[PDB]
Order: sequence, then C-alpha cells, then structure tokens
Amino acid sequence: EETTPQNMTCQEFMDMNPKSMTPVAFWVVNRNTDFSGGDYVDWHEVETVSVPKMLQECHKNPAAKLGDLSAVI
Amino acid sequence: GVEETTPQNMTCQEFMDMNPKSMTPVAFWVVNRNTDFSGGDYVDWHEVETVSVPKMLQECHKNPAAKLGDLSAVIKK
Repeated sequence: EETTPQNMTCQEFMDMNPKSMTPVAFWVVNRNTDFSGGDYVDWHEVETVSVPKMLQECHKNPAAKLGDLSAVI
Repeated sequence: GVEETTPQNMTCQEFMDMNPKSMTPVAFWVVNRNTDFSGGDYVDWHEVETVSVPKMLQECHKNPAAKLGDLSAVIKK
C-alpha cells in the first residue's frame, strides 16, 4: 500500500538492506523541497552526513517513525 | 564505499522483495541520481510515487536479475 517511509520505524531503517539507506535518508531530508537554488541536501551529503546521523538518532529511539525525523535533522 | 548504501548493485528481485515503504525513495534515486536539480529537470516525488514505482515493478518482473544502476534510462523514458 504505502510506498514511502512516513510510517517506517527507526528499527526498520536500521535493519534494512543498506543499499536502500541513502535513498530513504534522502526522502527524510528532501521530501518537501523543490531542489531549486541549491536548497536541498545533495546525494553526497546524504550519504556521508545524513545516513550516519539517522543511524545515530534511530539507535536512540527505535520506535520513532521516519516521517517525524525530518525535523530532528 | 558509499556505493554500498545506494542501489547501484541492487537487483530487480531485491527491489520487488523490499519493504514497499522504501520503493518511492529507491525509485527516486534510479531516476534522479545524476540529474540537473537546479533547472527543474527532475522527476518530482509525486511522479516517482505514482508513475516511476509501478513502471519499475513492471520492468523488474520482466528481468529480476537486472541491476537498478542500469535502469535509469528505461524508467525515465
């Protein structure tokens, strides 16, 4: 049914195929942007900064939903 | 390297078997991984969810051994 991670838990993110981590993280941080004027987190930044940050936050609260984590970063 | 946290070497079988909740994000990567985001030349989130995802599932059913790193052109077409 739902094909976006709004209701995916932090536990699920930690346990996923790592090959989907950068894409899922990109959604968390860029779901609401138009990518205009460089006002987005680029793929490199997501890979090198957002993914580790998400893993850090998800270790603190595995029951958190990813749809609520755009704000915490 | 960072490649291992992207779907370049993910197979179509793996995509079909994934949590559906990761499908839109993964599809967004397939179509927008090297795109000119500044001139609006990208496939937006709504289009990826409603068009790219079903298109990817269709293509992946035809060839489960295909790698997603090779599917950008066919999903964008």
